[PDB]
Amino acid sequence: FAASDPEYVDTLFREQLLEVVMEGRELRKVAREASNVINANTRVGDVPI
Amino acid sequence: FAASDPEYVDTLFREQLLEVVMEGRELRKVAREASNVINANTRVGDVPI
Ligand SMILES: [Mg+2]
Ligand SMILES: [Mg+2]
Repeated sequence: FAASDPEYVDTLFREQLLEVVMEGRELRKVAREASNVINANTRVGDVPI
Repeated sequence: FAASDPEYVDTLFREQLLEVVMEGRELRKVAREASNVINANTRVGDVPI
């Protein structure tokens, strides 16, 4: 009509894109504190009971 | 196939045994506290009442 943003929104500037990317859902990670951790030397093995 | 651990599990290494053997259920030990204990001088004896 006059020059206005809604008309020229891709022609005379680009929309701002915020430089920070916003995180998704973050799961609770507890196994390493909540159990005994065996760093095994082999992929298969046994523990004596 | 091409050399993979699931075909040579007892051919090119042994499976790990964990050196820690792991306990069965332990029962609750209380009788020596929960009772008057007589260290007897004889196998058979009497307490007077
Ligand atoms: Mg086994
Ligand atoms: Mg008697």
